[PDB]
Amino acid sequence: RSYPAIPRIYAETTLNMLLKRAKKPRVHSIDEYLKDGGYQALEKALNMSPEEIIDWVDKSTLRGRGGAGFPTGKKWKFAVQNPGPRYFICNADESEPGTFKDRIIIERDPHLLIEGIIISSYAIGANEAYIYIRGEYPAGYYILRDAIEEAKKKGFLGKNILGSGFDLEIYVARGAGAYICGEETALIESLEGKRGHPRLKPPYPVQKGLWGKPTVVNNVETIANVPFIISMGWEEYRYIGPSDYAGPKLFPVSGKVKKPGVYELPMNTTLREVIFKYAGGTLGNKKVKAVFSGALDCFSSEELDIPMDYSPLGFGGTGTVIVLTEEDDIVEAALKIAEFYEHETCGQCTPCRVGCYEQANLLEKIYKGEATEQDWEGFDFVNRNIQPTSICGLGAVAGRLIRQTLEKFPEEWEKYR
Amino acid sequence: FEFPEELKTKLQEHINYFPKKRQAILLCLHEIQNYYGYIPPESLKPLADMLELPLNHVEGVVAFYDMFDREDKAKYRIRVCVSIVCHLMGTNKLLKALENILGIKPGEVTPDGKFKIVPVQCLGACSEAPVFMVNDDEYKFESEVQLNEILSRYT
Ligand SMILES: NC(=O)c1ccc[n+]([C@@H]2O[C@H](COP(=O)([O-])OP(=O)(O)OC[C@H]3O[C@@H](n4cnc5c(N)ncnc54)[C@H](O)[C@@H]3O)[C@@H](O)[C@H]2O)c1
Ligand SMILES: Cc1cc2nc3c(=O)[nH]c(=O)nc-3n(C[C@H](O)[C@H](O)[C@H](O)COP(=O)(O)O)c2cc1C
Ligand code: SF4
Ligand code: FES
Ligand code: NA
Repeated sequence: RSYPAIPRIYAETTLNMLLKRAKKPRVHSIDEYLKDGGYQALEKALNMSPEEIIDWVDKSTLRGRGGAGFPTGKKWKFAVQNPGPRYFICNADESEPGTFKDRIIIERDPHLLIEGIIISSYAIGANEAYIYIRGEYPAGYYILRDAIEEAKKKGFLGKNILGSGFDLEIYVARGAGAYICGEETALIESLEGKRGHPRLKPPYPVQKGLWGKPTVVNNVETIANVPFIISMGWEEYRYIGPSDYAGPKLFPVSGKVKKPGVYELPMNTTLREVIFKYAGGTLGNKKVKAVFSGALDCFSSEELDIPMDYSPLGFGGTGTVIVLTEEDDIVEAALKIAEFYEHETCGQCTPCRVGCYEQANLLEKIYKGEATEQDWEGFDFVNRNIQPTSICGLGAVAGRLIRQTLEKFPEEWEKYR
Repeated sequence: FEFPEELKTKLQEHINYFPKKRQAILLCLHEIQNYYGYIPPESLKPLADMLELPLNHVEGVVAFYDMFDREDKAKYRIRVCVSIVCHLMGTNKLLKALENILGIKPGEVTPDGKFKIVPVQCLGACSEAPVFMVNDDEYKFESEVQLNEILSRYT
C-alpha cells in the first residue's frame, strides 16, 4: 500500500493504449485493471497455441522498444527453434540519459507489463520469467512485487494457469548502479549472481542465455504492447501509425521544453511535432539548438522534420528527446555525455576502458581551457577509437554523439581551441 | 560477526526467493546497506556462506555495483543526478542549496552521520530535472526553501 516517493511525471496520449491508465500518476491495482478488460488477452492467448501468438506478434510488426528496434516476432522465432527449457526476461534496467518511458508503465500500470510477460513466456514456452529492474527504481520494485502477488491470487501465475497446463513464476531482480546491466548479456550475468559483464555475441541470448539456455530479453515497453496485439488482433494493431512502423510509441521528452514528460504517439509523428505540437514548444520560446537522443545521437535544428520511427532516416533509438536551446553550450553538454560513458564502461575491452576514461579526461581539460595542443589531438583520436575490439554496444557508441556535435557545431568547438 | 535475527530472516527470504541461491546476492546486499547504512566489511564472509559462494566472488560484486558503499556509514543517502538533463536544469543550484542546508558537498557525510551526498548518473526522471533521491524516495528540486522542508522529514 505504501511506496517510496516518486516524482509525478507528466504523461499524455493520443492513442490511449499504453498510457490508458498510466496517464494518471498513480498505481492501478488488479481490480482497476480487470475493470478495463485486463487479463482477458491472456485468457484468449492461453486458448491459442504458442506458435499462433508468435505469428501474431510477428505480423503486428512490433520492433524492440529498448532502443535497437529488433523485430519481436523474429526474436521469439529464433528462441523456439532451440530445445528447452527456455527463459523469458523483461528488461527494466532503463538507465539511458533522458529515458523515463518504462518506469511510468511499471509504476502506474504494472498489470499491463505482467500480462504481457505471461503471454510472451507462454508463446516461447518459458515456465520461468524475470523482471530485472534498475536499483534506482525501488518504488517500481515494491509495486511489481505487490502486483505479482495480486496476479498469483487471481490465478494468473503459478501452476496450471486457468486450467491451461501452463506453469509460470515471475521473479523480480534488482540492479545495483550499473548502466551496463541493461545490456542484455550483462543483465543475464547479473541475474546469475555475477558482475555485469557483457558476453561476446553471437551467441545471442536466444541460442544461449540464462544458464546457457535459450533466452528472450525484451524491453518493458515492447512487452506492454503484447496484450494489445492479442486483444485487438495483429491486423487492427497494424492500423496504428504507419504500416511499416506500426503501433503506439512512448516518447520521454525532457530539457528545455514547456511540458516535459512521456508522450504516447504514432511513429509517423515528426521530431518537430513532438517538441512543438505536443511538448508545448521551448522554454522561453528560445530557438532549439540540438536534440540528444539519449546519449546516442545528436540532431541539429536542421533535422527536426524527420519521423520518430525505426527507418534509416528516422529518429530511432528509445524515442528519447532531450531538448537544448540556443544558450546551452554544446561542449559543456558533450562533457556531460563523455562523463556518462567514463562512469559506465565495464572495462573488459581495452579501447572502451581507456577510451571512455581519456575522452572524458581530455574533454574536461578542453572545457576548462587547460588542454594542450597534444590534448586536443589526443581527444580527437581517442573519440574515433573507443569502438575497436568492443564486445557490446557501449564501446561502439561512446564517441557517436560527441563526434556528431563536432561535425554539426564546429564553430562552438572552435572557440574552445 | 553474526547477522541480527531481523536481518538474517530477511536475507534467508531473498536467498529462498530465486531458483538458485547465488541469484539473491544483490537483494541481500541492498538489505545489508538498508540495515547498517553501508556495507560493513565483516558482513561479506557470512553472506558468502549463506549464498554458497566464495568470499572473492562477493568482494568483486560489491566492488562492481556503485549503489554499495563499504566506506561511509550514513542514515540517509542524498543521491544527486549529475547527468546531462539535470545539469541543464540545475544540478549546481541543488548542490549549492544542499551545501547551504547541511554544510556538505558530494562524497561527504554530515558530522552526525545523518546525511551523505552521493553524485549519481541519470536516475530516469529527467522531465523532473534536477532530480535527487533521499534513500528510496525521489524528488524534483524546486528551491532551497522547498529542499529544506523535504530534508526536515528525515529525522
Ligand atoms: N532503454 C534504455 O534505457 C537503454 C539504455 C542503453 C542503451 N539502450 C539501447 O540499446 C541499443 C543497443 O542494443 P543492443 O546492443 O542489444 O543492440 P542490437 O541491435 O545488437 O540487438 C537488439 C536485440 O536483437 C537481438 N538480435 C540481434 N541480432 C540478432 C540475431 N542475429 N539473432 C537473434 N537475435 C538477434 C539481440 O539479442 C537484442 O535482443 C541502442 O540503440 C540504445 O538505444 C537503451
Ligand atoms: C550498454 C547497453 C545498455 C542497455 N540498456 C538497456 C536498458 O536499460 N533497457 C533495455 O530494454 N534495453 C537496453 N539495452 C538493449 C538490450 O541489450 C536489448 O537490445 C533489449 O533489452 C532487447 O529488447 P527489445 O528487443 O524489446 O528492445 C542496452 C544495450 C546496451 C548496449
Ligand atoms: S564495449 Fe565497453 S562496456 Fe561493452 S563489454 Fe567492452 S568494456 Fe564493457
Ligand atoms: S539526467 Fe538526471 S534524472 Fe535523467
Ligand atoms: Na542497473
